Amino acid sequence: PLGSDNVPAPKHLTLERQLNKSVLIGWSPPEPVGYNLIDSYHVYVDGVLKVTVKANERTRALIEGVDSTRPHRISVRSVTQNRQTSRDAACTMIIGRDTAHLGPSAVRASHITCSSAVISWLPANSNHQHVVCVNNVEVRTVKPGMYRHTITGLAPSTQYRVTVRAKHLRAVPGAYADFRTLTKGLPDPPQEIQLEAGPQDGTILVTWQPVNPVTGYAVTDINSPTGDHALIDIGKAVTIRTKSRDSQSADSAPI
Repeated sequence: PLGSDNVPAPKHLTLERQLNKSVLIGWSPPEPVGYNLIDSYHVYVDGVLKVTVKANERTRALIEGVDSTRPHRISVRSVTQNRQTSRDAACTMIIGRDTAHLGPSAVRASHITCSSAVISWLPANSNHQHVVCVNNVEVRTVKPGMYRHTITGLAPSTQYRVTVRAKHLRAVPGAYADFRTLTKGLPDPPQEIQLEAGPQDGTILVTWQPVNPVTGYAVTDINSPTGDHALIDIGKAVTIRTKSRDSQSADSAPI
């Protein structure tokens, strides 16, 4: 879609000159990995494709229509013959204003288990090393071009705040994410609980994200594992519980 982890990505993205409404950039080819070998490059500015450089050209580009007064994110993607690409976060940099001190953004936790999580981010400049911190503990320093890292050593059903920061580049600030680990022996409560008034007066519609040996849910009881809502008539700020084969999860976050 907008990139794949398999495809090796360009390195050493460089702003070589800045003009009033144009910029000249350079980069280096990706390391070969044996598969998904690179066929052409795609240059993006704030997500819009601007120039295509073929494999046997020089790895430089002059990008027109780039205003000097505004900040910008420039990124380069490797394109294979099957048209698979690398992700922007592997070869990206921000220019403009006084952006040299901006750090990573869009820090996200995914593939969460009871003891681990995959941490992703968008660097401000992918030539920098990045440091992953869990609850203010440095757990890993990650090489340039890397925008994902699995953290381990976590305890189940526990809250974690992870931050990512760029260590300064030697010539040749950061965001955070909150998440909770899964529960070891018992089901997990649903997330993304919301509530609103139903169609008719005196009814409310509570919704939640299905868990994805889950039986169903309880708020009055829903006995399908895929159910994502309940509508009750009050006449005839609460939590939901995931029910499973012999037990019910702890309660979710109230709304």
